[PDB]
This record gives sequence, C-alpha cells and structure tokens, in this order.
Amino acid sequence: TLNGGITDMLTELANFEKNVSQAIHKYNAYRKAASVIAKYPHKIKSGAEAKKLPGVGTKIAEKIDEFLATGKLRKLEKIRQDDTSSSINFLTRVSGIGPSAARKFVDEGIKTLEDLRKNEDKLNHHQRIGLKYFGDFEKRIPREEMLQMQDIVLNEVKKVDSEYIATVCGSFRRGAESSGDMDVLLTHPSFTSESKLLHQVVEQLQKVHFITDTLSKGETKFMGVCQLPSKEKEYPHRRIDIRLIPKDQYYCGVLYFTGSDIFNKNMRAHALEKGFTINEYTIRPLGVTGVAGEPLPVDSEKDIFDYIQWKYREPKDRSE
DNA sequence: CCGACGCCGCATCAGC
DNA sequence: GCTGATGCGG
DNA sequence: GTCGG
Ligand code: NA
Repeated sequence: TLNGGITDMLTELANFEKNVSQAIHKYNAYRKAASVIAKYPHKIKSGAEAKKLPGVGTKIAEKIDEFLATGKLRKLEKIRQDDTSSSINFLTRVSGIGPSAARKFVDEGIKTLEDLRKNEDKLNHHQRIGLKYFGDFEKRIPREEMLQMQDIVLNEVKKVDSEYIATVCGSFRRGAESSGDMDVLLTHPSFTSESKLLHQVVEQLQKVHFITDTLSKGETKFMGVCQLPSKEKEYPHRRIDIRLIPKDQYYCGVLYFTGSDIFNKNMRAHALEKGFTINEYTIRPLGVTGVAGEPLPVDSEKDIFDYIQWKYREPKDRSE
C-alpha cells in the first residue's frame, strides 16, 4: 500500500507494546494510527503531514520523520535483535499464550516452539491446542470453505432441533472473500432473558467429526477447533466459536457480531442522537435526563434500524 | 494535568 | 471446599 | 501514545 513502510512499522511497534511492555492502550494507539494512515490516499512526505490525521500525535510524527529520512527506526531495529523481547513477542502467536505466559516462559529459558514442545507439562489445555495447530490457526479461510463449513453447521443444528436459529456472522456475513475464523450465533424459542441447548449442538458437531478440539465451553459460549472432511490433502484446522443468545437479544447480537466495528460505532452514535442506547444485547430508550428505559422488543435486525429511523443496510453494505 | 481508552465468558490461579 | 482476581481471546 | 475534559 501507499504507506506500507509506515503502517508496518507502527504495527510492529503495537505488537511489542502489547506483548512485551504489557501496555494495551499503547498497542491500540499504534493500531489506530496505522489504520488512519492506511486509509490516507496519498504517499506521506513528512511527520507533520501525518500528524494532521486523528490518532497520529507528536511521537509518531517523529518516528515517521526518522523512517522517511533513514529508512528504519533505531528503536525498532534494536528490539528486533533483542533475544528476550523478540522471543516473548513470538510466543504470543500461540493461542492461549498471552503476554504474561510468554514472559514467564522466556524467563525460565523457554523461547521457541521447540522449547514449548519439550515442556508440555507447563502448558494448559488451551495452550497445548494452540501449539498443536500453530501454523493452521495463522492461515486464512477462503470464502468457498466458509460456505462448506456453514453448510455443515446449519444442517447439524437443524438436525438436533429444527426450532434452533443459527447465523454465521463476522466478515463472512458481510460477503468477505476470506475469513480468519467462524463465528456462529445460536438461539432457540425456549431460551429468553426471563426463561443443555448449547451442549447438544456442540455434541452433534463432535459426533459428525466436524469439531475436533475444545478450547473452552460453558452454558453460553463455546470456543474450539473444526476441520472440513477431506476428499486429497487435508484441510487446515480452523477456529470456530458458537454463542448461545436469548431469543429476545438475538438480533442485537447478530447486528453486533456482523459489524464492521466501524459500522457498529456509527450506528451507536446515530442511535444516541435519536435518544436510544444500543449495546450487544438490547436497544433501550433514553429519557430527557439520560435515564435508560426498559429494552424494546426486537424481532429482526430491521426492527433496530426502524427504531432509530435508518433505512435497512444489507450486511454487504456495513463496511462503515 | 491527568484519566479514558469495551467488556464479558470461561479457565485457572491466589487466597481464605 | 468456595469466592474473587487475573489472564486470555475476541 | 493520543485525545480531550
Ligand atoms: Na502525544
């Protein structure tokens, strides 16, 4: 892209803030700067030019000046070569190893996947699965495979109980040509906010050998691993989440987990101006002093659009 | 100057 | 044994 | 690190 040197620099800085410095708000600051620069339709000539963008401040402008003048950043060159920092940063690519775990491992001399393989007893269940599928989890999922995955999920859900409703959300629902994982939202008329269901669906997908491993599982959220059946070479293992949501909150949930994140904030902003508060679960009216009323009945995504006097937006048009 | 920056389900640890 | 905190993912 | 009350 037009400013890929800069945006790669900022993303690498973001990762070290999150994984080594444990400074999550600086991680997000660098990511926001990388995003606003990525959308800038000109090749940046100076830090001052970039500082005019929201999310780029004095320090990032200085780094851009150093990068444009010299082609590198001294601080990033240094931490790249740092054995301890580079190893901590790397180990967080294992699902289940966060900044805390990565630091503890490197402190005791465990720095590579091979060290992890030699030290299984030090890994919890999630981390063992993350190590097992390290390469597969970093591959993207082509839309054609997402469609084949959706076929299986919708068929098996309906087989368990034809009154379930299931919706694959995420960027797939907005029409993306590839995905990072699969996000399934599930509800059933017997399950309301006022009124088992998840277990039966997980069990059925395990019985037909679609779900292969479980990272976590409770009464309303499943996180695990699945794999399309092989004809041929085998398909990569993929991350799949399944969320059970009360029926009266289902379409707020589908809206939220379809996104995009940008579209979500724009819709929430607009709802506020019309006197409503929308979150993942509900839409509620706000009184004249800002007191939220009871959740309003929502029986489709369009009900939410109708409340705030927006024309219905198709998922494919929810990029912003 | 200084606090916000999203929040929650699940696994697991720290502590009683 | 239970309760609450933390880590983690997203 | 950046923004803004
Ligand atoms: Na700044």
